Amino acid sequence: GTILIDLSPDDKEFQSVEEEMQSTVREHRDGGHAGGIFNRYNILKIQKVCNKKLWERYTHRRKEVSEENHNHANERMLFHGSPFVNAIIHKGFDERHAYIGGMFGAGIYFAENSSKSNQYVYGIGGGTGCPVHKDRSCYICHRQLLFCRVTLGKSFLQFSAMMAHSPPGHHSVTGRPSVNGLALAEYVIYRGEQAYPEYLITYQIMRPE
Ligand SMILES: CC(C)(C)c1ccc(-c2nc3ccccc3c(=O)[nH]2)cc1
Ligand SMILES: [Zn+2]
Repeated sequence: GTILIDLSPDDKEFQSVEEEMQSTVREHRDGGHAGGIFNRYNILKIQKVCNKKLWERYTHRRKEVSEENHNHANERMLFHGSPFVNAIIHKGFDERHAYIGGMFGAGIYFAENSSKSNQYVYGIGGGTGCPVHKDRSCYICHRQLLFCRVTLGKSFLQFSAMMAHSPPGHHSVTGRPSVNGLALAEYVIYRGEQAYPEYLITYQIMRPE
């Protein structure tokens, strides 16, 4: 049921998504081990992901959450990187896309920092890097990320020193780095229907000059 619609680079929509990508790159405490060494991306393509069934699944859950949270969906646009990006855009998020060993519990994780999600494109810890070169810092191979609509509802705030159920009375967890003041938040949901993979971004990381 999914169709992908290319956005033109001359479109404000493309430009806004690229700006959110580029402006949320940060340095990581692993010195680039997982995601590579880079300060910016080369954006190759941005596609809108259209699936009526997955969209209706998402809005039905958003409505349930919104009503449970006194008419506040607390909806965000957040990044998600995963080796299962192809499966997600076709079948939606589900328990197979959860990070069982994540710090904030076994759920599906999303990032405000695009570079945080970039660390998971090739798997946990960057896996073995790109298929072709086995390089986690590969500047040649094409990567893909999702920029997703995520319903947080009542979110449990967990400060961090950097499929399960939600904390009782909560629909998500907000993981907020308390040591690195330039690190943005990470968010966890425990139901696949609380996210919709709205944009598919194809890119390369760029070698710093
Ligand atoms: C275990 C699998 C391979 C299914 C998996 C594990 C973790 C992520 C994942 N971690 C994240 C952790 C924090 C913030 C964003 C992300 C993110 O963007 N992605 C994706 C897939
Ligand atoms: Zn490569």
